[PDB]
Amino acid sequence: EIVQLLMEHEQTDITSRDSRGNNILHALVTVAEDFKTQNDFVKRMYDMILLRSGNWELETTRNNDGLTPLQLAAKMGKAEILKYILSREIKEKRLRSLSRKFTDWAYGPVSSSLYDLTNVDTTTDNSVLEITVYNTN
Amino acid sequence: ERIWRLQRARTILEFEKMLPEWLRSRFRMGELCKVAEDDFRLCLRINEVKWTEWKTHVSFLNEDPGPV
Amino acid sequence: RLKKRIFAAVSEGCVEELVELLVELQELCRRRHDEDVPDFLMHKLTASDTGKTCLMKALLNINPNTKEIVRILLAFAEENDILGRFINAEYTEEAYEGQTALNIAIERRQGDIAALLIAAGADVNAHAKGAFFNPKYQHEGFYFGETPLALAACTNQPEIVQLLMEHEQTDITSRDSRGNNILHALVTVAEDFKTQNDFVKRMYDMILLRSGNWELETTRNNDGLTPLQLAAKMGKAEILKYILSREIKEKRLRSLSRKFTDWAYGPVSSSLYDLTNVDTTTDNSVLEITVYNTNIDNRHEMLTLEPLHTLLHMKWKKFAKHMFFLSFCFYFFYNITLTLVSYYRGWLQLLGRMFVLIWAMCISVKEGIAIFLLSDAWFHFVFFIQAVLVILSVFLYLFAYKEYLACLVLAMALGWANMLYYTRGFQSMGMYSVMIQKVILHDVLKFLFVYIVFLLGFGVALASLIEKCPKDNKDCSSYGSFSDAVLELFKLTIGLGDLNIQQNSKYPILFLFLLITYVILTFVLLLNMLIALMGETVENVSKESERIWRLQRARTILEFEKMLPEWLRSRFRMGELCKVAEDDFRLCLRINEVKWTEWKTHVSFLNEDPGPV
Repeated sequence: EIVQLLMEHEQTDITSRDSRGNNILHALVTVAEDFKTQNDFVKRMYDMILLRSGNWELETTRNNDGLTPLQLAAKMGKAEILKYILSREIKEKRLRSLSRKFTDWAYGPVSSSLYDLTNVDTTTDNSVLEITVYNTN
Repeated sequence: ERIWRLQRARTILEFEKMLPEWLRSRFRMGELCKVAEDDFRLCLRINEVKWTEWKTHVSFLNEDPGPV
Repeated sequence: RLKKRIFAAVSEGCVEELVELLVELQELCRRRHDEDVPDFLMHKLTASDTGKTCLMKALLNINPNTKEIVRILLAFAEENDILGRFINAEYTEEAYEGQTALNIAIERRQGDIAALLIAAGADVNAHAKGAFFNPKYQHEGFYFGETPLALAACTNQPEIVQLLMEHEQTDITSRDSRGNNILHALVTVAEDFKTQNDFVKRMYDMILLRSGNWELETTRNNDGLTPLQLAAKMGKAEILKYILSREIKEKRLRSLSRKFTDWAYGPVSSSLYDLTNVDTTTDNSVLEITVYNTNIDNRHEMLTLEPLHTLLHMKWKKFAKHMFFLSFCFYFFYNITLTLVSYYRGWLQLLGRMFVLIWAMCISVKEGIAIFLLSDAWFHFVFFIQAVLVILSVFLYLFAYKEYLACLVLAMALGWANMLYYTRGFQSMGMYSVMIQKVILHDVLKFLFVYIVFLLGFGVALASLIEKCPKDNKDCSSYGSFSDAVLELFKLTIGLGDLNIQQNSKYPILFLFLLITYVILTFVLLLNMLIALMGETVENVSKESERIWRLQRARTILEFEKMLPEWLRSRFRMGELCKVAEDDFRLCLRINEVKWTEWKTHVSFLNEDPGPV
């Protein structure tokens, strides 16, 4: 409720980067320990905050470490939040762009889902897959 | 298995790092798709069969449901 | 211009008013034409590229106001007398051929629109015969028997199935391009319980009770199979359990049942299963189909069904036990005569050689027929190798060759190893032998490959250290030849060798170090094969052993039944003839059951007097 109130207020800046560089979504990624511990509220607030701002700005920002929240949820061992991010089927036709999982055709039980590979494939530097594989921490 | 598949991923990415740019561009996985009007992006196609949840498919890109 | 406007207004459906004005503009355009008005109106209202109509586009793209849009489209078509030619149109595309608006509305769970279209003169027998609907690969399409009815049945839409069945024009016996009727399609679409939640069984029951006839289960597809045989060839177990066990309560539809209770006095009840196309009397029966295919990997769930299981037990109790023991005795005497010959190598020898040459030809012919007809068949290959070696040895014995004896014992030593085959009879020994087979296939070869490469790696090393010559004494030169060194290492892993510091080498310390490392690596390798064995066997060799053993037993039982002649089959023909319903006499199988949990009044029963007679 307070998040709705803070977001509704005009003076609020959702893109506010703190001293560490982390915006709100980075912070939620740092605070996403597990399911058995938290009962999975961080995922819902990620969805809420990102749908209240229909833009790619927040997931596009890089912290002072040089990482998007997608890359941070991989460098840090946050799996539920990453499963949410990499698999998104948004129903609202207005906010269809923010999705990363798309169903280009389904005739019945069959459905061909269409995932996205912008910063996941190894084309870009320090992608998600390199981050997952090349760390033992 | 959890260590084996992980070593395999490491080796696969190592060999992909060994290659030159043009063979990467040849073996570049994924297909370019128009997800939404004015957006063209790389994507990966995965076919799924689900019997438990029935619904009307409102959200979909291609009107003609088939491979092309 | 106009056409794109119509299709876009139908897809988006922002308002039916801008559709009404647009259709009025199209009426104004059409009023100019005197004749050929329907054809032009369709061509302007239909996409000629794919054969897609505005009604189909409106249906594909669902929105809350679609019912109104559809009504508007239908009333317009009725006004200009194109309704029948308008609804029943279909794609000219190669992949989407036959797809109509009705299949689309059924694909998207629209019950009211389907009723409106059927009432408006829609073709309910529209066959969607295309590459998408009749694919080669499962990921590229969706097969549902190529009809609206079967589509509604497979997608769990029972109200529409009732509507399609109630309509007079509908043909339930409609065979598609593949030959499959609706029940065949339901059999192809019955993956499992955990995946589907068991709706296909209910729709099978519904559709077969709505048509009180044997027609549907009697039809054969172009592959030459009834749905009963197809649910067995394909690995569909829930649907088959339903079919083979049917207790219908309705006295009118009693004939369609296959499970009958001829008497029950209380918890006791003698159920009476049916054996028309299940027993091996008819060609390609259910039981042959279940047993003689490896493609399924579900055959344990298939054969634990009741009539098949009891048939196999009865066929064992009657004749297959005796034939198995008999073949065991023949092979026993055969290999014992072979051993007497090999140990004592004229009259008894000649007679034994004659009997061996006689029986080996029989085994060779059986193995050749079995291989031509074709890890379950390894035994046949090994028997064939044995018979080949034996006949070669008996051939070479007449001539003055020396290598006959090498051909002899290598069969004999193999022959006893084949007696493991006949350990399949005993349950304990059968599971034991199948465990030997699975272990020698899975785990031991891993150990042996690593051990062999370690032998061939350390042996050349230890031999190279002995590059110094024997210097007038071969006994000083141990590990000299590569073969001798490998042999000493094979001694050493067991405990037979003689570990010792070498005197003929230049670096005895390195020799000893390599040899100790060899021992330790062999030890840890043994330890790890033991680990992986213990890890994989739990819940595998306890279950999969029996699941393979009973399956081999079913295969052998049916093999021996195939060996017999017609008259002994007619003698041992299991089952008793019974009158299930007035004018029906059929083979059946009697199974007595005792059930205490469910109490009820036994209304449905054949014999009034509840007792054996």
